[PDB]
Amino acid sequence: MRRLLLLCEYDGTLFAGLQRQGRGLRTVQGELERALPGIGALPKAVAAGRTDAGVHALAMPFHVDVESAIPVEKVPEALNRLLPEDLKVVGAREVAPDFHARKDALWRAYRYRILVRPHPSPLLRHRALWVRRPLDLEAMEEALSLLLGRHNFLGFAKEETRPGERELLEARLQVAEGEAGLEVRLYFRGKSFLRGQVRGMVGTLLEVGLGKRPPESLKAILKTADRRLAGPTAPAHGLYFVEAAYPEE
Amino acid sequence: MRRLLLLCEYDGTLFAGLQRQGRGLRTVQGELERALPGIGALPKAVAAGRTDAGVHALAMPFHVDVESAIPVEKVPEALNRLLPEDLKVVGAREVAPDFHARKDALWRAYRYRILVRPHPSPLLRHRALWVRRPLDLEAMEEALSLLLGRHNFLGFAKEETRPGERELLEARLQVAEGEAGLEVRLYFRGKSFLRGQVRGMVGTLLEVGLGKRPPESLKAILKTADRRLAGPTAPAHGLYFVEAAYPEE
Repeated sequence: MRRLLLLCEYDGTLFAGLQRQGRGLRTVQGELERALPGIGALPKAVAAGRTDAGVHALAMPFHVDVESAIPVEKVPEALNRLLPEDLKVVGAREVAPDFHARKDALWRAYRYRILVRPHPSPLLRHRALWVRRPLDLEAMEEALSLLLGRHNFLGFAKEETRPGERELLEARLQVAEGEAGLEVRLYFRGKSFLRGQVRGMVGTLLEVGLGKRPPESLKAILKTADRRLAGPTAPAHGLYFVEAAYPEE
Repeated sequence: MRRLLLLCEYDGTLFAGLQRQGRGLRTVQGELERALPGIGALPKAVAAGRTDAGVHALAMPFHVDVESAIPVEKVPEALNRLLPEDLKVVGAREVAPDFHARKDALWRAYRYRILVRPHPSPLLRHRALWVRRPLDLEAMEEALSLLLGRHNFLGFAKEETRPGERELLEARLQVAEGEAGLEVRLYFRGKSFLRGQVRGMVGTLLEVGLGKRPPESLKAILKTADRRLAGPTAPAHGLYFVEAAYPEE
């Protein structure tokens, strides 16, 4: 009837992930679908992607179909009265009846935040990875550059097996000296990502930043695509799905 | 026996306040004193100030007495293994056995965060005051200016019995366009503050920013020290105790 693109922000700490999983488990998709009826929409939400348990989102897109006559500009506010405090709709747009949040996406962007300081931070404990040791940003930037472009990224995926060639469009490191302390931010942009990939890339880069054979080691993992050569997956609370882009119309 | 000056950071949302309040409530003092014996210290902590339920601190000073031989360098880590996830020591320094965190403070600084944006922010729901309507930033600065200097701030106070005269050294607005929206930070620094004073000044300022008689109306509040004229107290989650300064002696 009317199909809308909903942008959602969520604190993923108290969710078992985005995808609805059954057996009572609390999920982002589950909670958005639980509230769609309240606005005259079918209880079905198709997401642009999938976030693991604990990972956050700034503007995760979902398309939904509303039977009702609610004006678009009224949808966020209305769904927000119904949604829990850790998941809110921060935008809505009328799209083509044809629109598909997952398939029509040009690209997806993620951001990982590391907070470098002598002591843990109660204020940012679920928002950034606390790292006590000094970090070698130069070694990290040289490894980051190895990841750019067309590669088989399976060496960084998780329970992933599937056709692994992806093309990383962007992989940059930013240091922003916040008050809660100094932060190192890793940004990644690509059409799509393997499941677990970003957290995978981040854990090995972190190893680079401390001590772990130089950026050089990342060429083997990209070449062979052998998971046992990467480092451990970075914790979920420092990861954020930033946004997805779609072609005009 | 040594007297140490501890600096603590805490997420105030799951605390009834800083000082003990009985009634079996969880407070910052309670939890710190709970941990202190694991370091061979007397289970007593005196803070530089007070924070209501929900308000935060980046560096709240506390003085404690340690009996053990523990090196100053090691107490933040030792206390942190024992403390809850929402409260940690981020600094420790030996001082005079005669040092008083509250009485010897030259000044205290506070910061309040307002985030102006169309929709709520689940990620910053316990860190900034969400405000939808734009803020007359001009009026707020005019009002802020009327607050600087020596006055009887009891009109901004709540349940205080001390002498109302204080000297507000700094009172400034800082706006930054940010990723989560427009960040409006209010900063205050004075020798000391009355109970509820900072939240009352912030609450009256929000009214100005939104539509409270002009900034002028704060004159009446300072002259008469009548709290009946002040605005509602500001929600706690946007307030942060930043730091305190002591004399080098």
